[PDB]
Amino acid sequence: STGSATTTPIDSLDDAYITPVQIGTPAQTLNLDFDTGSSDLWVFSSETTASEVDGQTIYTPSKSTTAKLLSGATWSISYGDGSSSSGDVYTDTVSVGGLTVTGQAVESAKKVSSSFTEDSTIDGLLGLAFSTLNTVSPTQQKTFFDNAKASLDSPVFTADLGYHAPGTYNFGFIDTTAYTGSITYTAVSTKQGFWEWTSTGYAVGSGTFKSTSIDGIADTGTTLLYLPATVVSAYWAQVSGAKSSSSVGGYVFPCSATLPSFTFGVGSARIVIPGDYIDFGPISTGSSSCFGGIQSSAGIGINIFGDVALKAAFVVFNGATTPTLGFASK
Repeated sequence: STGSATTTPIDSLDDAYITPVQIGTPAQTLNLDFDTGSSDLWVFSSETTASEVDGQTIYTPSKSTTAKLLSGATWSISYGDGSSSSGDVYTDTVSVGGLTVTGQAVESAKKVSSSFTEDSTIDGLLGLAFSTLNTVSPTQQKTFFDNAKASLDSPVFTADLGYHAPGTYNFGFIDTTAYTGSITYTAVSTKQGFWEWTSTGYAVGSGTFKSTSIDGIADTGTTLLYLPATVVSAYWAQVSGAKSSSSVGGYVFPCSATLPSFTFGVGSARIVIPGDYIDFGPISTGSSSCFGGIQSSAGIGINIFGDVALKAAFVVFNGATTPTLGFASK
């Protein structure tokens, strides 16, 4: 089997992407944030504190003939940005782009933090990291991908995120029309539960390539590119007037600037992020100070190849017995 679904930016900055997901019988379609940096499929639901719902579409298990309470199971998660959610668990039928899993753990939110409430476009998350990070207790549950894997033509999914445009998540096949040149594959460590890999270096604009190992995770659920302070300083030094602002919470630059591209290494291959991808616009409405899309990972504890980086590439998440990551230009 295979699946194929379109993923759409939630706003004009590509802050996140939503993908329609069918849950239950008859189908209830929710727009979920596919997140390769976590491993819980959770939804706004009929159980969510009413004051914490503001425009989201909710899953109502009582209206699904295939929903079953997973008796005793609870979940609670906190994300890198400080947001959180928690609740109880149902199993139900879940389909993504024509690909169906029966008995998928659907984690029903009783509580969500402000950040989730305030984002009316995101109805929940669909985690695609390794199932070892799943927070369901006392019986840990599998991701959608893990459940689907054995039925897939190939044990892979691909992320093809658009810049200010829709893209595609495919399951079970590699669309050879979706990228240019060849795909370069690189080793993955699953030791922390993430799609963790090592970039071979970077360049800033038309500058010479710096060979240096940068360990990081491929994370579709993170907006920006977070790299070591040395790298990020070298990038922003090439932008007149750019500075790290503690008041704003990272690097800002004059909105009148033209940003240089940023290149990262995948083995001997190179992925180029156009400068425009690194512009996240005024810090506040009407400001001439703009927020940068490359930020320091210092104090996160890990480097994160988020959407800014991933949307410049066609990315293969290979879940074979020995997982790997593939990157192609497009």
